[PDB]
Amino acid sequence: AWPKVQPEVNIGVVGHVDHGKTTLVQAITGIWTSKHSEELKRGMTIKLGYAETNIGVCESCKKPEAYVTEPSCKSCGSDDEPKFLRRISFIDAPGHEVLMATMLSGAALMDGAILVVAANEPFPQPQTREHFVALGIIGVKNLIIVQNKVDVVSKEEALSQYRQIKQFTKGTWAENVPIIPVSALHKINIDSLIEGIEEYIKTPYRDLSQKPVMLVIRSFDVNKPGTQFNELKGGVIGGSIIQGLFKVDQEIKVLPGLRVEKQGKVSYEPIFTKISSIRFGDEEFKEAKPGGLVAIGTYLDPSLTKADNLLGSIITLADAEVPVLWNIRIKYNLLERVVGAKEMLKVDPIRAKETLMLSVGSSTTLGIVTSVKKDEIEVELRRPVAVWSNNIRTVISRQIAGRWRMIGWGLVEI
Ligand SMILES: Nc1nc2c(ncn2[C@@H]2O[C@H](COP(=O)(O)OP(=O)(O)CP(=O)(O)O)[C@@H](O)[C@H]2O)c(=O)[nH]1
Repeated sequence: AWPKVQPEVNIGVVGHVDHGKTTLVQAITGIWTSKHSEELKRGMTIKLGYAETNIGVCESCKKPEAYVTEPSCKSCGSDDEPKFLRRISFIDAPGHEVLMATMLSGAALMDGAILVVAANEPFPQPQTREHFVALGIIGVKNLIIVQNKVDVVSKEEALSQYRQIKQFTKGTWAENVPIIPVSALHKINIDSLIEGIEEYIKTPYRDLSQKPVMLVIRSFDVNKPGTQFNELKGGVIGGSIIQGLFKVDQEIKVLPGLRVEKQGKVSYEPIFTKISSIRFGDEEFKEAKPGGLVAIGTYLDPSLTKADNLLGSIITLADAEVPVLWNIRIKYNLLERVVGAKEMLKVDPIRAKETLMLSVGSSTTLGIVTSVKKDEIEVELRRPVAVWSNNIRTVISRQIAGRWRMIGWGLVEI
């Protein structure tokens, strides 16, 4: 007997156009976004790739083949049941991680990361090296480099890459980074991969009783044409619990909440409505919590949720220490080189009265720095961020040419 629990952790998977994308998660999980997702999504447009999978490790068997994903501990000559472990969730970027459409949404979700790089591809790959950059900028705790396409080339050439990876990871934040040989469209050493996922990207440490905070990443009016008024419920909220515990029947609010349309000015009056329900993937749960992705039932006017309206917001408890600021101050230390198309450019330090792009967890606001110092500056954002911890991390971007590109990171000071 294996218990049905909500995901408990969250791992993102990125890399160049190097294969397999969704295929690797699929090689670990099953059916999900973004073409179907059942029984979850009844249609959609673009967005990210989400899939959670059970993970159990079999005691009777031998490492690493002892690692399983379902209760069928067959391939070890024993009828014994595994020891139920974790409920890992996987999220990936179908083409929005970096360089295009920066939201940081899923980026704040990373309890770890998998940098996949095809072995048939010369390392380091252009786009992949900038992927490794964001992993240090957004500071994803615990990552692993998975050599894909290992089946394409000899182990010996599979080591010509190993060199280059170790060579690329000389004196960086990741020296003990794992490099896992794995196969794409085929299932080779995937279980060993699991092992590492169970060692390097370990089950996180959290505090059961802290400030419940969820981060709206999408919202939609679930009622489709033909739902009669007598029978319908307020649109749900996407997002993910980052701290604390949420329950049904529990009163919460979203910040900054609803914008105010009056006079010649504009503000934001936070929206107060309760949690109708919880539901992780297929099943409908009872007490939302960190790890994995969730969707919350509500009493809002669906007009408010429809079309990912609230996304980039933040769900917090009915009443709490929830500073919403039209001006922020962040310590920092930016980079010196910006990579991308063609070759890396020379990026100057933050300029005064300049408009930068600030991504705070689930949000991405453009603000103007109203005073610069060495380790710190103040930014006049156009949309009120909803700070909550002196430790929160913001990603700064500057529009060099057409759009914005990551240039540094810093903590919000309050
Ligand atoms: N977790 C959870 N999600 C719910 C619940 N009720 C409705 N939903 C959400 O409603 C969605 C149903 O999809 P759909 O009604 O077609 O809206 P949509 O995904 O925006 C599709 P379209 O873009 O065509 O309008 C699911 O993805 C699910 O997240 C619930 O009680 N719990």
